[PDB]
Amino acid sequence: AKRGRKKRDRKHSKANHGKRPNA
Amino acid sequence: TANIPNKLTANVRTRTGKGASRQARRDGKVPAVLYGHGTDPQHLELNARDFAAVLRSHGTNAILTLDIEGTEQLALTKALDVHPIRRNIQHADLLVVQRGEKVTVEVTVLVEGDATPGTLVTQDANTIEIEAEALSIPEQLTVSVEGVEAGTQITAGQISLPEGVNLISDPELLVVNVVEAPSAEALEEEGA
Amino acid sequence: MKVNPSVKPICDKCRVIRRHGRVMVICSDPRHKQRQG
Amino acid sequence: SRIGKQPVPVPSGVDVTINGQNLSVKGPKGTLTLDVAEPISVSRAEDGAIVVTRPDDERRSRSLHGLSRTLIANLVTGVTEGYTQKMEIFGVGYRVQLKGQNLEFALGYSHPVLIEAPEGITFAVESPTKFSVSGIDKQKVGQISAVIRRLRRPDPYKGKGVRYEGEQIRRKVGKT
Amino acid sequence: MLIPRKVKHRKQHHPEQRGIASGGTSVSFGDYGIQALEHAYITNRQIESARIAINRHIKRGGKVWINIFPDRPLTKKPAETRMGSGKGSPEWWVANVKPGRVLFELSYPDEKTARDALTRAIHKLPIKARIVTREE
Amino acid sequence: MAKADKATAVADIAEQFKASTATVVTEYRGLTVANLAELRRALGDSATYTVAKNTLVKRAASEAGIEGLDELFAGPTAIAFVKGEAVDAAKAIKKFAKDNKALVIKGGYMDGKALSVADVEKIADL
Amino acid sequence: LIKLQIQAGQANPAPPVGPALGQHGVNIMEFCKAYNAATESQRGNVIPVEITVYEDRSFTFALKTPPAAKLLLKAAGVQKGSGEPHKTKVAKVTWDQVREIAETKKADLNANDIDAAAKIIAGTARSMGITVE
RNA sequence: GCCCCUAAGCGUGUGCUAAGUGGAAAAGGAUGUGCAGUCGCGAAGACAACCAGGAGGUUGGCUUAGAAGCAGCCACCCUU
RNA sequence: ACCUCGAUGUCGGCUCGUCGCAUCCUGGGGCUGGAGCAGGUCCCAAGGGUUGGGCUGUUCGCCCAUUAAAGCGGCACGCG
Ligand SMILES: [Mg+2]
Ligand SMILES: [Mg+2]
Ligand SMILES: [Mg+2]
Ligand SMILES: [Mg+2]
Ligand SMILES: [Mg+2]
Ligand SMILES: [Mg+2]
Ligand SMILES: [Mg+2]
Ligand SMILES: [Mg+2]
Ligand SMILES: [Mg+2]
Ligand SMILES: [Mg+2]
Ligand SMILES: [Mg+2]
Ligand SMILES: [Mg+2]
Ligand SMILES: [Mg+2]
Ligand SMILES: [Mg+2]
Ligand SMILES: [Mg+2]
Ligand SMILES: [Mg+2]
Ligand SMILES: [Mg+2]
Ligand SMILES: [Mg+2]
Ligand SMILES: [Mg+2]
Ligand SMILES: [Mg+2]
Ligand SMILES: [Mg+2]
Ligand SMILES: [Mg+2]
Ligand SMILES: [Mg+2]
Ligand SMILES: [Mg+2]
Ligand SMILES: [Mg+2]
Ligand SMILES: [Mg+2]
Ligand SMILES: [Mg+2]
Ligand SMILES: [Mg+2]
Ligand SMILES: [Mg+2]
Ligand SMILES: [Mg+2]
Ligand SMILES: [Mg+2]
Ligand SMILES: [Mg+2]
Ligand SMILES: [Mg+2]
Ligand SMILES: [Mg+2]
Ligand SMILES: [Mg+2]
Ligand SMILES: [Mg+2]
Ligand SMILES: [Mg+2]
Ligand SMILES: [Zn+2]
Repeated sequence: AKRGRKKRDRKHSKANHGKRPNA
Repeated sequence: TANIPNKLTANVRTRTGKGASRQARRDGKVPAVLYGHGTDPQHLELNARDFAAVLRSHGTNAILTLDIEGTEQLALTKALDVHPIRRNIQHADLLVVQRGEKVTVEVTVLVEGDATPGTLVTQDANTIEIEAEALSIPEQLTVSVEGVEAGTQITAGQISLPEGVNLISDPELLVVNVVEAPSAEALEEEGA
Repeated sequence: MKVNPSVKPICDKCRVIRRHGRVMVICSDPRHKQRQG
Repeated sequence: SRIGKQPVPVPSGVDVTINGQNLSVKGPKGTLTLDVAEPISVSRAEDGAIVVTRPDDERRSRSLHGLSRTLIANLVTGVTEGYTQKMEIFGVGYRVQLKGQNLEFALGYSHPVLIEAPEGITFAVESPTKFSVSGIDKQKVGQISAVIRRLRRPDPYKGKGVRYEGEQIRRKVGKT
Repeated sequence: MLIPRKVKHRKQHHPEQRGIASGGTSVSFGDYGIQALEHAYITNRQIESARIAINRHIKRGGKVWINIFPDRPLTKKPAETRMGSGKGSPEWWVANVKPGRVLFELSYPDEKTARDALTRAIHKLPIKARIVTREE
Repeated sequence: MAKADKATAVADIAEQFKASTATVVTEYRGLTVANLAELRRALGDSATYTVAKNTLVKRAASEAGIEGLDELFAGPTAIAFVKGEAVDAAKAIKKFAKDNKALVIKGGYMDGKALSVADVEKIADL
Repeated sequence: LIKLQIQAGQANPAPPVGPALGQHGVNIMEFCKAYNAATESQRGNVIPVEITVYEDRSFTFALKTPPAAKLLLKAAGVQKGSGEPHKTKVAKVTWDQVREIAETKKADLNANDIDAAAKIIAGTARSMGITVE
């Protein structure tokens, strides 16, 4: 589940503000 | 047995609210309110550290001498709103009191001494209500256990109550019950 | 020598240290030697 | 801390040399050199001592204080009295002899083994069971002693091998 | 196991698991207790294991109060089945726990043994808890 | 440990000295518990046997003119004391001193005056 | 420096005194001939002892203790007692016979009076789990 | 967002981190380190290291061969 | 039910490989209720090696004779 975790966590960047499409 | 009032400082809360209370609580201060027959609910910030220190030294039930901007008042802790988790005191209630004034209060009861070994002593009511003067309030009173016979109950009416204090609770409120220590084949037989 | 996530002083002759970045418990008893991993 | 707080005695026959943070000690047994840590300070107390002092109580200097103190003490004692280790053998047929300046062990291997004493270290057997290792350096004597000690597996059953002098091996007995 | 004798409705929604425990946050029956710090579903399996753990550790005489009851049923639809065809049949029981609620309470003479039995119980629970004493 | 028992024991030793005339002081380290049993068999029938901290009784040695034994705190002290005539305990100190030769007579305190280790046999025979 | 206790009707048994001495370089039957003199004074008492056998086979045994339950047998005639104390107050021992028995009980003690010895008798009996009367 | 790629700060002041943590994760383990809060003793000399001991009643009574203090029960006794 | 139904050929075997290590053998160890011989368990280690048959469509599996050993897996359950 590395791909899912690592895609899902890049929403927590400063430029995304804790949100991103498809979580 | 007069108890010397404890001397805190307090100052009138400029403006009220949850934001103001949170800020004051953040600066190491406790929001509180004076009331009583002083007929003026007066909103007072007081030092959190000193409040906790005096509550440690003299329990929940202790007279204070509040210095409100120079005016000198006698107060008694009525209630403390405390957080369930962070355990910090959030709010305090202060009845105004003066000498020679009976007041109803709740005093903790701490069982003292060792019991007879074959059985365990267990308290159901840790607090007993008493009527007593402002200065003569006992912060705690003891109940005797010294090698009781087989399991028996104890109620508020047979306690060595202090002088100048009066029981309020109905005398048949159980406080400490000696119950026989569960055997090996009795302890794990309850709970499912 | 155990290699487990949790290391504890099994007996009172054991003692816990940090050696080379690892928490270890070291005793005079060879059986109690034990480190984190 | 407290150990790093007292100065090191220097005897009336042993002369010291300080340059920069480097120093050397010279005595009857030989000579030695040593380097002292950076934040620590080393001073020649002319009243007969070498004072090691930490400027502050930060954990690094708090740590290097006693370290440097013990290094200087070991340097001086090694140059004055030297460092010697007594070490014994146990078992039947486990024997020790000499060959030149080297010391030879016959401990039940199908071949003999023998150790060449490196620089500043002199082996000296006093009995086929008892031998000693001596040197000007405390660390070298201990290291070569440990190297000797581990020429056999530990023996908790019969104890046979190379033990230290004052060492009490642990021993568990198999049921047969 | 702790099972209610009957519930009026046997298929409820999942208990809302937010907020701080408002009711039941004090130690009242015994002198030492285990007091929670995280939201969870404490099933009767966890409760039974923890109670047996405390009883095994103290093993002599002392009162254990399980002042939480598992009376809320979580259902589970049978395996290998697709979505749909209605809600499943209830097959485990739960207490809804908030951060703040005293879960287990103990009365025992000494201190260290009581603390150790309480932490032995804590290890069997799906949450972080702490040992809390009868006094402020 | 607090100042309370410090002071109470200071008073204890000071007051037990007051009513005793036989005062021979000694250093004893190195004799077994059963050996002290033998000594209190042979001496406890007349005396009491105590020890004092080399510091706590520095000021406990000031109420009388017992200021003269502060300078003999070199070696953990201990005293056997008889309340009667001074002549009793001096024999038993030698009786319990000969059997090891490792119990030293730290000195004496006679007529309320402090004396070295040499002059205990000077007065003990007399 | 050791101690032993021997029953008055046993013949060098292996359970109680098997490893009692063999590791200390002590004899057996010669120790029997030594310790029978002191065991057989009373003819009706099992005897304990403080044993001190020197490294070179010179046993120097001296009495230490009297037996406790076995002499309560002779004190009351009671056969034995229930192993669980503090509920059966079915045992009674008096003080005047203690004054009788002190002069054979005070022989090896370290007090300066009789209060201490009479009181340690009382304390031993109270430690058995009963009172003294 | 501002060392170079790559536009703009190897910005200033005070602190923290030694893990390349920053630049993934749980129950749980842990003398890492900084700060704050109380508590026990402590120059009448305490914690460590160093020595003399650690006794008399007295191997307390339980099923067994010995429970003696070190399987498993009953709990917390005097003399120096 | 997210791409593919104006076509992404579907099991096993063959040929040929390639990578991981969660190690089957060989190599280095710590603890043992490890005397030795031989083991048990954990740790480190991926360089090379890792058989031929009977039964069955077989994978799986059962067995036969060996072997230092006859490892487990990913690659469109690799490879038409
Ligand atoms: Mg997963
Ligand atoms: Mg979503
Ligand atoms: Mg474990
Ligand atoms: Mg809702
Ligand atoms: Mg509540
Ligand atoms: Mg409610
Ligand atoms: Mg847990
Ligand atoms: Mg580019
Ligand atoms: Mg640029
Ligand atoms: Mg910037
Ligand atoms: Mg710069
Ligand atoms: Mg910068
Ligand atoms: Mg900076
Ligand atoms: Mg990391
Ligand atoms: Mg990283
Ligand atoms: Mg993490
Ligand atoms: Mg922990
Ligand atoms: Mg920290
Ligand atoms: Mg036993
Ligand atoms: Mg859809
Ligand atoms: Mg498409
Ligand atoms: Mg298609
Ligand atoms: Mg096409
Ligand atoms: Mg095509
Ligand atoms: Mg196409
Ligand atoms: Mg391939
Ligand atoms: Mg590996
Ligand atoms: Mg491998
Ligand atoms: Mg191997
Ligand atoms: Mg191995
Ligand atoms: Mg290579
Ligand atoms: Mg076929
Ligand atoms: Mg493959
Ligand atoms: Mg395929
Ligand atoms: Mg494949
Ligand atoms: Mg194909
Ligand atoms: Mg084809
Ligand atoms: Zn250990």
